[PDB]
Amino acid sequence: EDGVEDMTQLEDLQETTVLANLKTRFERNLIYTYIGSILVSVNPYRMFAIYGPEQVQQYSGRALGENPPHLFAIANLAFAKMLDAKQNQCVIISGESGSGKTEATKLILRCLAAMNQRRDVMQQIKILEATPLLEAFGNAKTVRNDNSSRFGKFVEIFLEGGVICGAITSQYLLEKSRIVFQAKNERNYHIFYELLAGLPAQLRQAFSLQEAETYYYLNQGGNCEIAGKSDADDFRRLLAAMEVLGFTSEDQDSIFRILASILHLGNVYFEKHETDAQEVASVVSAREIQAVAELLQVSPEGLQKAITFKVTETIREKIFTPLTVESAVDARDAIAKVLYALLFGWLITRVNALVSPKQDTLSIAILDIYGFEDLSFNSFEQLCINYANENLQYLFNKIVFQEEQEEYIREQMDWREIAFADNQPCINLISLKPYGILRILDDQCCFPQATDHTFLQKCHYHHGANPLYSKPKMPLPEFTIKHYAGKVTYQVHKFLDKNHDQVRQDVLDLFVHSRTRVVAHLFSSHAAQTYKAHTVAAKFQQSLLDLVEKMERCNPLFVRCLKPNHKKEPGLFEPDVMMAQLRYSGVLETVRIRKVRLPFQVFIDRYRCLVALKLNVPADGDMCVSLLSRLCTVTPDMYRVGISKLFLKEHLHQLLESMRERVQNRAALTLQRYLRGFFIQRHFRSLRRKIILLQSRARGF
Amino acid sequence: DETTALVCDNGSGLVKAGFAGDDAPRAVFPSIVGRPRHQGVMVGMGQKDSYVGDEAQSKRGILTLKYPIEHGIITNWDDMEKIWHHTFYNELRVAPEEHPTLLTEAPLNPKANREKMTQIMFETFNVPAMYVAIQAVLSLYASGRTTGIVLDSGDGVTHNVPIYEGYALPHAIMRLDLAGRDLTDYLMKILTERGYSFVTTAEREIVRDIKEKLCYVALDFENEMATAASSSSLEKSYELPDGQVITIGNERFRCPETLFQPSFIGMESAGIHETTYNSIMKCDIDIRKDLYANNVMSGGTTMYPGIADRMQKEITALAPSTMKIKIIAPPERKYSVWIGGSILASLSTFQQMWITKQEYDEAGPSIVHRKCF
Amino acid sequence: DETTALVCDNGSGLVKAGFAGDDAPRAVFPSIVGRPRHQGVMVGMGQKDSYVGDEAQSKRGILTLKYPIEHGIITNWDDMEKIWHHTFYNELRVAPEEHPTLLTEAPLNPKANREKMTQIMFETFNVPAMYVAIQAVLSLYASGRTTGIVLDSGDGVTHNVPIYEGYALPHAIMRLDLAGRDLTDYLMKILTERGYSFVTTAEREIVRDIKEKLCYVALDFENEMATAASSSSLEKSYELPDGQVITIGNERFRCPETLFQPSFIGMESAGIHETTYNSIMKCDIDIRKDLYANNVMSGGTTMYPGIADRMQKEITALAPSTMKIKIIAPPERKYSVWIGGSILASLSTFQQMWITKQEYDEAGPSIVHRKCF
Amino acid sequence: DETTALVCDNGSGLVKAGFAGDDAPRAVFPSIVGRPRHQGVMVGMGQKDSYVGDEAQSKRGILTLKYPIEHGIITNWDDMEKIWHHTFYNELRVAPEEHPTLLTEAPLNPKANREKMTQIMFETFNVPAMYVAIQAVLSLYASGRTTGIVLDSGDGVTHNVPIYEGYALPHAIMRLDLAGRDLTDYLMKILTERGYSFVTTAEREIVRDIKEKLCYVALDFENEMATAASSSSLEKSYELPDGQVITIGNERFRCPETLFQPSFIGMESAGIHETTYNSIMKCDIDIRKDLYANNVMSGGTTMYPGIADRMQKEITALAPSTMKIKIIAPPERKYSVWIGGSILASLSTFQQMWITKQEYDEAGPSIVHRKCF
Amino acid sequence: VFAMFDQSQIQEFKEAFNMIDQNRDGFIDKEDLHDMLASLGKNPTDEYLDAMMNEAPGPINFTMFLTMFGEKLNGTDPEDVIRNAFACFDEEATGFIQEDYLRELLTTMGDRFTDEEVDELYREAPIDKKGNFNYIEFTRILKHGA
Ligand SMILES: Nc1ncnc2c1ncn2[C@@H]1O[C@H](COP(=O)(O)OP(=O)(O)O)[C@@H](O)[C@H]1O
Ligand SMILES: Nc1ncnc2c1ncn2[C@@H]1O[C@H](COP(=O)(O)OP(=O)(O)O)[C@@H](O)[C@H]1O
Ligand SMILES: Nc1ncnc2c1ncn2[C@@H]1O[C@H](COP(=O)(O)OP(=O)(O)O)[C@@H](O)[C@H]1O
Ligand SMILES: [Mg+2]
Repeated sequence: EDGVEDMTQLEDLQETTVLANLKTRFERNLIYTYIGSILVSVNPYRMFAIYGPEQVQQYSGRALGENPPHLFAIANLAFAKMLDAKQNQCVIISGESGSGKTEATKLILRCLAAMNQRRDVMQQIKILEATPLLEAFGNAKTVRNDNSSRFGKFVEIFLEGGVICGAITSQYLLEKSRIVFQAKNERNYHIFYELLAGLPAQLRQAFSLQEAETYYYLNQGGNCEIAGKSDADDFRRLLAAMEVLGFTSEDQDSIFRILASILHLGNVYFEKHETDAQEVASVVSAREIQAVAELLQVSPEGLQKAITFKVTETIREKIFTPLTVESAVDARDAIAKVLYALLFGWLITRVNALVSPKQDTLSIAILDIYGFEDLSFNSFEQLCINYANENLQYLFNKIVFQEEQEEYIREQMDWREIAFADNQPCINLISLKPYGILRILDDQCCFPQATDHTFLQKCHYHHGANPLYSKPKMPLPEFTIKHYAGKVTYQVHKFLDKNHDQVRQDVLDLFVHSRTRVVAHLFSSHAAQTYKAHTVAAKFQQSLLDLVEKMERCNPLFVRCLKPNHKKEPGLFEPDVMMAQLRYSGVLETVRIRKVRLPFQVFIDRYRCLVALKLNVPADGDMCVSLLSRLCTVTPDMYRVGISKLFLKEHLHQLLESMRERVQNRAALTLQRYLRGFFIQRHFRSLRRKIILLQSRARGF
Repeated sequence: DETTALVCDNGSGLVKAGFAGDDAPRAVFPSIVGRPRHQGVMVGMGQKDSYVGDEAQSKRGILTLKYPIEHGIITNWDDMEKIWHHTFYNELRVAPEEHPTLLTEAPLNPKANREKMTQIMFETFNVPAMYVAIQAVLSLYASGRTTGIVLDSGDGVTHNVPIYEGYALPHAIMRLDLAGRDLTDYLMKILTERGYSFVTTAEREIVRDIKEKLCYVALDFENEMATAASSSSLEKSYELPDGQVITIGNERFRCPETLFQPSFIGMESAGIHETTYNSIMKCDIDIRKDLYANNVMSGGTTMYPGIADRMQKEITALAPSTMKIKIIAPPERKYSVWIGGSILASLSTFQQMWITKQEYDEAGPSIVHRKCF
Repeated sequence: DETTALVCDNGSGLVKAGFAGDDAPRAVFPSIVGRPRHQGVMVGMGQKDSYVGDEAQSKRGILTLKYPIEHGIITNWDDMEKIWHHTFYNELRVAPEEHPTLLTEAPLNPKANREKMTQIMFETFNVPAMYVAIQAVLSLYASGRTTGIVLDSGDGVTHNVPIYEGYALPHAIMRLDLAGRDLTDYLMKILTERGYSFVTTAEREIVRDIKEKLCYVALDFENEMATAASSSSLEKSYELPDGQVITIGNERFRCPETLFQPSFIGMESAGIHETTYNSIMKCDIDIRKDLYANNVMSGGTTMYPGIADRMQKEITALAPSTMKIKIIAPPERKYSVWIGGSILASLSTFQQMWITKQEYDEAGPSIVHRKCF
Repeated sequence: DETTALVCDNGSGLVKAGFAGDDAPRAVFPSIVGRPRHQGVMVGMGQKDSYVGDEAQSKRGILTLKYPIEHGIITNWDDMEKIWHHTFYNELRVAPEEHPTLLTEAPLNPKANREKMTQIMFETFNVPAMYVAIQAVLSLYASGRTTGIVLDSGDGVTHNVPIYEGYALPHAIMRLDLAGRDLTDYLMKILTERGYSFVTTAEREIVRDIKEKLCYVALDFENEMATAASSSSLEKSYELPDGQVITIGNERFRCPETLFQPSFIGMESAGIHETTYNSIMKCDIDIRKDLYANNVMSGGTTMYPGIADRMQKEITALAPSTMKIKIIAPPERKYSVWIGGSILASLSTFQQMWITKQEYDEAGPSIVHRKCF
Repeated sequence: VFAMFDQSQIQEFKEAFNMIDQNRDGFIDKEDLHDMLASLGKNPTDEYLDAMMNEAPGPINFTMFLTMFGEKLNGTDPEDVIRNAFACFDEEATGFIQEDYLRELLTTMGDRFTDEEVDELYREAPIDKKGNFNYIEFTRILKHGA
């Protein structure tokens, strides 16, 4: 009931006021708030079957000024804008893990499918079935969530003349460092544990997978049973969906073979064994690599020479080089990461090809993206996540400033001159070409005799004078970057081991000649589709650039999601949690964009006493700007009051309020002394003017 | 605008080039300019009057082989310009005006060499930026180290450069003019003891191939001479390009020993082990410990089987008996300098140390003496 | 609000710091500021342009060692500020704005030294309170005594301070500029007699290590010179950092004898025994008895084996034959001053003798001359 | 029995000898021992297997030049014995057993050097008496003075000795190992910038001749570098012994500047002006006045035209602005030490300060440490 | 100041003063009033004479006399200032000030007044039923006279 749909119209905009408004609306069982172009949603933990097909006709765009703020208004807004400007656009779903992003995606897909009266007839267009599969491949347990999206899910819904066509799915920012490394109290991607829990026996005797609890790629977390809510039933339903997608049993068997090969490669160790002139490397146990070779249809000596020897090959000769232990570990990790990435790309490509729509058609975009992260201790993955969120926050700030500018121009022409300060310096601090932090890290990757301390020292040197950089006082292995969401302190522990994604051409050549068809096809396709680099940061930056280009090809308009207390309590929340989520989402920056915004009727009404405005019903033509000068001698700096009413700036506003309360204090003192004078003058009449006459009568007769 | 910078290790006898960021040179061919000498009789086949390295390798029998680079210094400038033009256009098929280029040089080379190299590579090919780097620092870059003495021994020069934690000691740099080409000439002069005569340039390169495929360095010289002239176990046979079989005896290992005994050619200098020890003893004591512990090799002419063991034995005999000598002999002694140059040119922090065209145009060619080394 | 006050004995050649109430200094490292001198060739390793004491110890071979404190007085103020910042942040990891600090000083040092020390430690580090204490009174505190003459002989100064029951005699304080660094320089100059040449700063510190590990003081000089140049029993060998073995003969004990015979360096002053006797004979007779009976030592340069016996013999030869001379030589001659400072800074009655920030701000830096000593 | 005592100034690179009482050395020749290295083919001309200085100068092309004296200390004793025998018999034609001999030495030389010198000159040549005198006191004798600092800079050592009215200050003697031979080596290493290669010993001596005949010291370095690389006015040409003409530019004056800037060779020491100023500031104030007023020079390597003016400018910049610096540059900087030795050996009051044969036989060689200096 | 004086009420001031401040230190006693009124004599009675005064203002002095006469009420309580002060809490032209509004204005801001003072106002304030006190008649009667 309590609408306050547009908080721009209030006297002042503060995070406290916004939090109070959201609390009031949540207590009113209202989730969505229509902040002009932007929308805000909160996870209710409450199953709301809002209406049904009728809501499209009930919450259409014809009465946006009176319609309640709802998520499904954008469904009609998209069509209304594309039918007018003749330009497709994109919609992003952003928010921290567990904020109902998948629920919002399902709701918007249902609304778009239900608006054309055709989905009932062509429901065979098999679109959303694989969402749990891409979830199991792309989600993993974090210290704050048991289901966290760790990849930039992208679903493209195609349209042609109002007819909903097929869809194309893609991944952008998958973190490859999770497969080999994982922090404490977290674990790897969910599907490894699902496979190990739902493993049938025939795979147990055939594939050596009896060490499901002692794999190095999995035991790193220290506790893999915290996710005990998941079980082998997830594996069974995953297999049911996998068969639904038209995959033969051979494809599933090959996928399990590759996953088992990756898990076995996780359990490979090296020894600092002596050699001709140095101590380089030696494989501890050959039975494990032999078993890897048996189930991969590839020579074992190929793997030995690809993970132990470095191949420098020219036209006239090919030279083998012994490798150090760290280099061998990096090569093994690169092999595992590239195998996992190729599996994901293959599955995404096949899913897209199954329901591939027509080409050269219209298209609406849905983007599932990361959330801003600030843990107790932060690592490389958090840095990449923060960089991506910084780029998206830059885009959001651009959109907000565009809306402010168009509103200002809609009021009067001449306020397009108002400027705006962006977060470009932070983006340059992160990844500018000459001396960016990621560029320094990439240089340190290949630089000889490098360690974490040297990288930290170089970062400290090159960014000492940067206002956003913050050198720690104590000699600590940390640094602090000022993001838009606040200060974040990273730890430089193990960055150099999270970037050595070097895959020499000999490994790809070995995997092309594999006897199995799927692996050979995947590596041949990878070599055919392939300028590039050889670090995780560089690939992440390339994918981020591709995503930014795809977004700028269309018009960005999206929605943010917030989360109440993470104890799964419906209808109850902590205001501090709201403040934290509001800071992390980035909607707080709108207040900074406001910089002024105050009305005119307030001046009309409650600013007349100062000169004791003699006249009544003042119009807009009343001497107003000079009025302040005649009462405070302040030069005309308010943008313009007029009818176009967003003029009063913050510090002058507080000065005016202080002056008002001071005037009220003086008026109250005057009233008090006036009442005291009246009381004493009553006292004066009483004791003589109505008593002496009575006494005259008493003495009289 | 991503543009990979070319790395062109134009050594003294072989040109090794490629793009930065690779793991091996894209193109390897001898730096030879060939010109026909006989008279052409067939009308039409008298137009190709100059063959660059590999083509001149294929047609040795009807033309003369001239090396533009003699003992490090660039003698014939037109031939070197032809080689650069070939390796830019006909070999990599990459326009040089869109890619920065990196070049290597001996430590104690003349200055007019650098000035003319910069002038040619800025005026002719119009390269946006270029840089000249000493070969030893690139060898250390490729070896993945920061301390130790680099013994870079190409076929034109053999020089030592002591480096400790990135700070070079320029007063301990020693350079010898004894290199692989002089070994080839000694092999030509020492093969006449068995009757084989090699006089022309093609026969000189046949002798070079013999040296590459048969020569080795022994641990002890007197013992191996006695063994050679006490049996036929060390004799090996080689087949000339006309099916004529030659046999080599004690000449197999007496060709590369002149590196340790340069009195065979008559030079007054000392062997490479002695120069390395003297270069160490020109450095500070705290420097000397790590220089002892971290000897490294590079260059083609250090690929003889048994070089590392003998030079280790000689350094250990020279150095005090309580120190540990460990000589690094990676299997990429050839084109280790190119691997180091590729690593160096791929660094994003290196972008500010180029020589931009504006800098050269405003300050002249002398800045190559200021921004290098 | 319990806050332990830091005690930072910034001596002339070594910085010994820690918290008050401990029994040994937390951090000990030389007070050296090192700067590289050669040219950097590896791109990236050219940023660390100043190494503080221990890091500069590790990298002697590529940089120059400069001592900010020369003969007690602070010469280079920026280097000393760097050393203080290092020992506060990178060594103890304790913010200096939350802990009071105690500093030591020679007795007869200039006054601008104290004024600038207070100004730096109040304006830069914003220490809540600081104090400057003479080293001899802290040595007496650490020795658990209240009478006697302190012979504090660091590597920058050697001074005597007679104290009787807590009342210092400021007219009997004698100070000599002959200390350990001059002994090291004499050892450098006297080692050339055998052919060993030490010129650089790193070689000077190698000589310092030789002095610490081999030198001793003999009871009789002529007898020991005859013994040394009559046999090889006193010869000892030392190993330089490159495995080169050196042999030392009569130079072993002729280095620390200049303390008793400062004419070797050419100084006109007298030995430490003579200065101690003259300082006693500048005091009252009743004072003189207890000063005779309670000689005490401190400072690093009094750790030579045999110093106590010889100085006892010399004082006994100087003093009247009926008095008892007893020289205290505790095994903590090094950082006895720090132990005394830690004892002094931990007293709860000392809380009122600090120099609070309000006092310095209202009266200026001159109060360091009023509240000290 | 009148017997003139021989004076044999056996310096580090040249031997200058003669009789006492003359005004110039009778014999001057380099101190080089040459040995042939090639193979003799003519039967009969294979007997002269060692050529002493001047003969080895005449036949540089077929033999190796070795200096017995390296940086002051006598390295090879047999070669030095051969040089002494030559300069006694084949050069002066005077039997050494009938004449006393006087020898010179660096100040801070080792002691075994003196002991072996006395042993050789008493046992082999059977000289009746000999004496070893420091070169600086002889330079002061020859200059006709009694005060001032001697800057004796040969080709093996450069040392300062402050003397005031005949009383030496042995604690202010400074010695540097930077001398003329290191200047020659720097010239060899710096001539490669123009393409001239000098590697052998004969080429090293050709470079030495170039240094003697062309090098000079400028007043200002930056101005002269700009002038050199702004015109061709400073370029001079030299003719090698085969008619090949070489041209020298800014290398003409950048060779002898390392005396004032010894960082070019990498030495950590300071220039000769700085060492002279520091040696003065190690002396007393009343001494300092006359040391300022009476600087004197000697040694060959101080004959560069313009050395006096620059060192005067540098001392004046270092010394207080009110004092008068007057540097004595007599035109006999070469063999001034010999003139002083001849004056000293001709004094009749010197007859009692020899080292007689009976004294050496009864007390052993150690008396050379007692009767000298 | 007395330079500008409203003689209509100066007579009231002088009467009240000469009845309160007389040729004595400043103390006001029953003796002065009783004498000046009925010094001739009245027989004593106690019908309503067991409680006379309980809220004495304070001490009196001739210097304080002149200062208070000049300052307190001489030509004060201007009608325009009265309208201004009373409307400062009001936007309506008619001056409807809700009685509760003034209740919190007096008992919540500035130095606090008591509900007894509010009643004192109400016992003499003409207020409509809804509680919107007006003050035009207040000013009229205050300025008119007694
Ligand atoms: N395997 C080998 N064994 C012996 N010598 C070799 C070998 N390979 C190359 N060389 C010698 O190295 C010389 C040059 O090799 P390299 O150092 O690669 O080129 P550059 O000297 O131009 O850098 C050739 O003259 C050749 O004689
Ligand atoms: N065991 C030792 N034997 C001889 N000399 C020593 C010994 N330990 C230290 N020294 C000398 O003491 C000097 C300084 O020591 P110390 O007094 O602890 O520092 P500071 O002089 O700064 O107070 C050093 O120069 C060193 O030469
Ligand atoms: N005219 C000159 N100009 C420059 N240098 C000279 C000249 N004459 C001699 N020298 C240098 O002086 C060095 C030795 O000269 P001298 O002092 O006479 O002999 P010694 O050093 O043995 O006493 C030689 O190495 C030579 O380079
Ligand atoms: Mg090479």
